[PDB]
Amino acid sequence: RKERERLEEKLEDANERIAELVKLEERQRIARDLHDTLGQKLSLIGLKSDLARKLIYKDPEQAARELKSVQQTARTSLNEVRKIVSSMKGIRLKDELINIKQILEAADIMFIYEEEKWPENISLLNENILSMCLKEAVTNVVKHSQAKTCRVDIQQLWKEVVITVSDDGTFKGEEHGLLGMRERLEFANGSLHIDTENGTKLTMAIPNN
Amino acid sequence: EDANERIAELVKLEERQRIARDLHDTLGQKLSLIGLKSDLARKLIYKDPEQAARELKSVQQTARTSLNEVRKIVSSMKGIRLKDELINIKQILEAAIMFIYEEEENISLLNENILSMCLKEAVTNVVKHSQAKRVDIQQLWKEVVITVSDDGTFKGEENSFSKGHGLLGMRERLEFANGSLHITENLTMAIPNNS
Ligand SMILES: Nc1ncnc2c1ncn2[C@@H]1O[C@H](COP(=O)(O)OP(=O)(O)CP(=O)(O)O)[C@@H](O)[C@H]1O
Ligand SMILES: Nc1ncnc2c1ncn2[C@@H]1O[C@H](COP(=O)(O)OP(=O)(O)CP(=O)(O)O)[C@@H](O)[C@H]1O
Ligand SMILES: [Mg+2]
Ligand SMILES: [Mg+2]
Repeated sequence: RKERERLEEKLEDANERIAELVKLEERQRIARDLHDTLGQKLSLIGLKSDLARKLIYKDPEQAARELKSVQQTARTSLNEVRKIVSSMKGIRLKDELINIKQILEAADIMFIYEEEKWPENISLLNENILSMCLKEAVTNVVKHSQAKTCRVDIQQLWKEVVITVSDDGTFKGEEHGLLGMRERLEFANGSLHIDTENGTKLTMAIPNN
Repeated sequence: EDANERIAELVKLEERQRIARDLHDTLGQKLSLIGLKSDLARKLIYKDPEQAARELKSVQQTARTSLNEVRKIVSSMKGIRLKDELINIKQILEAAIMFIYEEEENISLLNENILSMCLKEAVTNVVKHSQAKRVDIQQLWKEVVITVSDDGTFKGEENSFSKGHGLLGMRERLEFANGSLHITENLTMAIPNNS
């Protein structure tokens, strides 16, 4: 009634705690990978730059040689990092749009999309969740529907980004990606609804603004 | 089970995106700076050596600090030293012997390092002497117990050697840590968890 509160909050608290443990586990895993790559390179840079400083007067040529070495190892280390950052990032929704056009065309399914109410600003996290859901919704159309047409709408409506994926095929079986998407969306305080009357239509919403 | 699995995967992902931004900014920037300054510094070796030296002291500082955090996160991590020794002994046994191990978390860095040293020596002895063709690491009550068994033949004489040898070395080091070493029919080493 009003204890429903005390409870929802103990729930909030435990979720947060579980949260920081998983979070930390990941942070450490990454810290080990970084030490394992960049570690020796950074130490080397330090050493050589120190040695080089020592040789400025004594052996200018040897110092320049050393600084060339420093330059190379800093360059390549910077690469390791660019790669990692890119890898750790996600898929932009505009890029996923292009992937699904290619996939639907390759499957001989008509793709209907017109940009309307494109989100003004969405968090990179929520954008990446939506990209993942959009990919799966279309994988399902291709694998199961036997559709000839697929309609995708991506709109900012009220305080949500709403994606609808509809097809004119037939829904297969009775009550995996559907639970996967719903769980991912619900974790983001979003929702997933499915209508299987005239083919299959997925409505996925996630908060924004 | 997945219910909790896949949610935790979502938290990791988020975390992963966050670290990604942080890296980009801090470390990516520090490496670019290092490159720049080291290049400028090279340019000044002859024309302005004093400047070149200052630049180089700076590069030194930014390289040293560059992984501080990472270094810290890994510095306070328990399980690693022994987890790395596990990898070394797999390599050594393969280069020599079938290795049988199945994962079975909390100790002290000191006691972990003592165990790594003993594990290395136990396996060096297997490789050098046994002519063998199994390692257990378990947290039992308030001890960490490591067993290293082999299917070769024991080569030791009536006496259990002395100074300059690993068996006495391991026993002495373990016993000083309030641990134990027992041993040849067909090594059990224990150390207290926190002390
Ligand atoms: N667009 C669509 N059209 C027709 N049937 C669909 C559909 N999307 C899903 N289905 C039906 O719902 C079922 C469950 O879908 P879901 O995505 O969860 O698993 P799946 O069969 O695609 C394997 P996975 O998702 O692990 O790749 C499918 O097996 C299919 O019968
Ligand atoms: N796993 C094993 N299998 C067979 N014999 C072993 C063995 N471990 C030890 N031994 C025997 O016990 C003896 C004493 O071992 P110990 O480790 O103390 O010295 P060592 O011969 O390895 C030189 P050091 O230990 O200084 O490197 C060995 O010389 C060998 O005969
Ligand atoms: Mg599916
Ligand atoms: Mg020995």
